[PDB]
Amino acid sequence: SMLDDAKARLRKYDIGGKYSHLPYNKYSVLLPLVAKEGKLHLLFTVRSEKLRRAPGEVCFPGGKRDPTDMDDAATALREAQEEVGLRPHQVEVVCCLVPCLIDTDTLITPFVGLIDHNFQAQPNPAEVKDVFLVPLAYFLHPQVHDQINHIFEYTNPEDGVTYQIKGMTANLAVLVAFIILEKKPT
Ligand SMILES: O=C(Cc1ccccc1)Nc1ccon1
Repeated sequence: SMLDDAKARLRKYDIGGKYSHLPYNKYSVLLPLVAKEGKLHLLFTVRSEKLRRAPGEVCFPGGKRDPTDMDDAATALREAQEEVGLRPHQVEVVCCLVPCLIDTDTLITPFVGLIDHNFQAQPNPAEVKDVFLVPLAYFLHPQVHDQINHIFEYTNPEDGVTYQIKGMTANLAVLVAFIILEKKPT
């Protein structure tokens, strides 16, 4: 099936806990996969305008590890619950992808999660201005704008709203799209 095929592809790229004990300032992100209308989508947040760093930017749910977290996956799930109301029973964490090194002292670990079809986002307005879906196949043929570095513009056909996706967020979306959709029969 579509979902069994996606999980099987994703498991081949799982690094597991290999880099998780290293002495960095630690953050985790959740790459949330949603199945609608017979296709896979990624769920994104728009950060509240009130926030100190990167107000109004498109991001994945996530944040800083705290002492309560049993592991890096737990960080991603705690932050996702706080930000968009995603409960643990509504997500299956399938794997841990390549971590992102930044600032010389910081390691950001991404986890891909399959999201339950009965989940409905409840944006917490102190942290998140908006939540939206992009079809995973978009990241194979994105509408690119050069700012000089590459920015994706996605327009939601439901309402005509345009979102800008860039940086680590755009990079990870492309990675997930390649892993799941490369070399598939029609
Ligand atoms: O902050 C994140 C993810 C993140 C954290 C740290 C480093 C890179 C990415 N997601 C949010 C926060 C509010 O709305 N979305």
